Amino acid sequence: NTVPFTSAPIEVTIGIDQYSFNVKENQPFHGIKDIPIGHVHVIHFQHADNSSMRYGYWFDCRMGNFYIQYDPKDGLYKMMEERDGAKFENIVHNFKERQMMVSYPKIDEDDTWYNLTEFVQMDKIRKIVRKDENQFSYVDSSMTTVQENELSSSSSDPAHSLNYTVINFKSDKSYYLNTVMLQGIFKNSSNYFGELQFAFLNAMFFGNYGSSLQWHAMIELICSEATVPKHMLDKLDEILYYQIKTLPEQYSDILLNERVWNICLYSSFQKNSLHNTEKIMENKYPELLG
Repeated sequence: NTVPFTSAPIEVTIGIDQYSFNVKENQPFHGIKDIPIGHVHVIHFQHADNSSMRYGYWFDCRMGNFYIQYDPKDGLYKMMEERDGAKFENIVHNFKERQMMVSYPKIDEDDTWYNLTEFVQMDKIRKIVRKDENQFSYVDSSMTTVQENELSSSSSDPAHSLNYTVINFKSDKSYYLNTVMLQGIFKNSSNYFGELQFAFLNAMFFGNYGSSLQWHAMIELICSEATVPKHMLDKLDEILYYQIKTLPEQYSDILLNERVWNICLYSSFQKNSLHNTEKIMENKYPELLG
């Protein structure tokens, strides 16, 4: 499929999924062509002025035709759905502006993006990023989570808050909550893997700190188990492998937690349960062992 751009009036680093590039202010650009038919994609933006806040839009080309048009009032590149299909294809399939588009690289033998978004689906994202008026979902670098807001004395609306699954580790009520999740996860853990990956992606690309904590809280949820089903670990280890594989070679004190990782070493000591994960960890990060 194809996600066209109305214009590029402001210099901004325009990216799609893992890949990213930068457009110039007042530079001829009409969109991104030859987008691979996937299940979940994300297109982000990063202004040259502000190199801290990154905003993007999770979407799926299969459930509608989407384009990008700049808004002078908000000063942000907005995604909008084109309901009139006949008008959309006439804009896209026109010959003159298809040369102003950038072609999505043929993934070929590489399977990077799929291994990171294998369990991530839009109907799940819609339940995390609260919005129903649109088929896409706006996620910002500065966005807080529901758990993060209730922790703070201040408060934020659930719409602008990342409604991740709140996980607690203490020590009356709410103690039986964790054991019910673990049992539920042990069969048909799509929501878990999906949320794990999605929380990782927001933390990695957008730099969402709350998403970084959530990712660690979900890793800690399983790594705190001495005995967990093998079918779970074989997939988890693989999932955690490709995630660590995209992390920068230099030790990132903020993005990954040392305290949490040390308890995974204790958990995975029977196979080891996280064989492939530990392998790339010791090759990329020569830090002390647990």
